[PDB]
Amino acid sequence: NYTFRCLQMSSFANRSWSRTDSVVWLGDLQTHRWSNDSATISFTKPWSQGKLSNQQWEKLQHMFQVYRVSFTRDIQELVKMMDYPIEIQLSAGCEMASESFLHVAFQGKYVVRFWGTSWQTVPGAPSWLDLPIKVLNADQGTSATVQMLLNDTCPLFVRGLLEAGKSDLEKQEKPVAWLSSVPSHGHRQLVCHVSGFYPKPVWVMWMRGDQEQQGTHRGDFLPNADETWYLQATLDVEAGEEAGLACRVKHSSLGGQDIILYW
Amino acid sequence: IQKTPQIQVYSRHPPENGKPNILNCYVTQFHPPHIEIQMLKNGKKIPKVEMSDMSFSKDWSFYILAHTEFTPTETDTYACRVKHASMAEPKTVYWDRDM
Ligand SMILES: CCCCCC/C=C\CCCCCCCCCC(=O)O[C@H](COC(=O)CCCCCCCCCCCCCCC)CO[C@H]1O[C@H](CO)[C@@H](O)[C@H](O)[C@H]1O
Ligand SMILES: *[C@@H]1O[C@H](CO)[C@@H](O[C@@H]2O[C@H](CO)[C@@H](O)[C@H](O)[C@H]2NC(C)=O)[C@H](O)[C@H]1NC(C)=O
Ligand SMILES: *[C@@H]1O[C@H](CO)[C@@H](O)[C@H](O)[C@H]1NC(C)=O
Ligand SMILES: *[C@@H]1O[C@H](CO)[C@@H](O)[C@H](O)[C@H]1NC(C)=O
Repeated sequence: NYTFRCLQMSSFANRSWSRTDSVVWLGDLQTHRWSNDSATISFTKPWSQGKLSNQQWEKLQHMFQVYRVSFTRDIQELVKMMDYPIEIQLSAGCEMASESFLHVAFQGKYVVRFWGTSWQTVPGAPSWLDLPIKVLNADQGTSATVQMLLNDTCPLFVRGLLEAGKSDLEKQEKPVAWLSSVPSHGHRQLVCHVSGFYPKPVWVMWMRGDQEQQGTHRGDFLPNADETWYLQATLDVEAGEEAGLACRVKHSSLGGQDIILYW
Repeated sequence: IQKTPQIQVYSRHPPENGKPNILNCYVTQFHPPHIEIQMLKNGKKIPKVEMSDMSFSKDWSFYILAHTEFTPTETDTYACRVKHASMAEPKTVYWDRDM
């Protein structure tokens, strides 16, 4: 089981300026980039073509190249047929049996999805979308292509990515931790920093002996530039009461030997 | 609608004065996607800043990671400064190794 996401972002500033850029993710690892400046989709892993032959890949890429041009023209003609700037986003892919998705946002709000055999507006979406969605639904060629991509190509492609990218997808990188502190009068905030771990699942707790300190406040997962993760966990403490505290880190890469740092 | 960027600044490795490291500036929760990000050393723009490909989260808000090589010292400051249509003034967040 994983989630595969193709994320398209298109910005239209006026009749004469637009760009479309995409990134593709398998789980949390980037597999492709497609810059507006590039005629072709760029691999960001050795294994980004999955198990598709060069011919199958080229066919799939040509489809997208045609789509990128058509999408841009169609949106520009929609605006002319009717307020710049316009931001449109598309999130498409599959998860795992496997189920696929294609969701579209306009000005940062989800408005349309592809579902089964047709495009649908979501409840609450602006009513001016109904007519252009109708006309889009009359394009059976496009409908059929989208069905094939979502039902067939997406899970097929993902299965191949999983096989080809096995050593990266299942890589283990060890966290390194360190402690610091700041004032928060008398009270201080202790900080346990944990960086460089992969994969993402991790356990980080302030402790006193074998007792977990429920004041432990875990931050968000923040990316490092080298495809590992960073996390910190803080603890507010009264003056002097710092003594005896430790930060404990458990991670799959550690082979059952937790990191424990003592304040 | 417009969303204001959140900015978080953190080092790749435990900071040790005089030891090369990498400083990260992770910018999230913004819309529209256009943005300018500068990383600063003692208030001066750092020229070699690398940035990830921008992408977006499930809630549709965008994110991007900027990073630069740096060697922390006792006295140098570092910051990340962001300009975005959502706010009239650029937003600056300093690296604070103790936080
Ligand atoms: C990295 C590889 C992984 C593979 C896994 C696949 C995963 C996902 C699949 C992605 C699917 C993307 C669709 C691709 C379709 C290709 C077929 C094609 O070729 O698509 C194009 C273009 O369709 C579209 O425009 C798609 C529209 C989708 C967005 C609509 C949402 C509503 C917009 C709301 C905002 C409105 C703003 C207005 C402002 C006032 C079809 O159009 C062209 O091609 C036709 C021939 O078939 C011609 O007859 C037609 O004249 C021509 O225009
Ligand atoms: C792709 O898969 C979808 C199912 O997710 C199929 O959609 C169903 O189509 C049948 C007849 O076409 C309808 O009676 C169902 O109501 C549809 N389901 C939904 C949820 O709308 C679709 O036919 C598949 N297409 C291809 C080419 O395999
Ligand atoms: C269109 O948008 C671009 C990019 O923001 C800008 O340079 C240009 O001045 C805009 N206006 C016109 C009339 O082209
Ligand atoms: C994006 O690419 C298209 C297709 O080549 C081009 O016409 C357009 O100028 C590009 N947009 C920008 C902002 O460079």
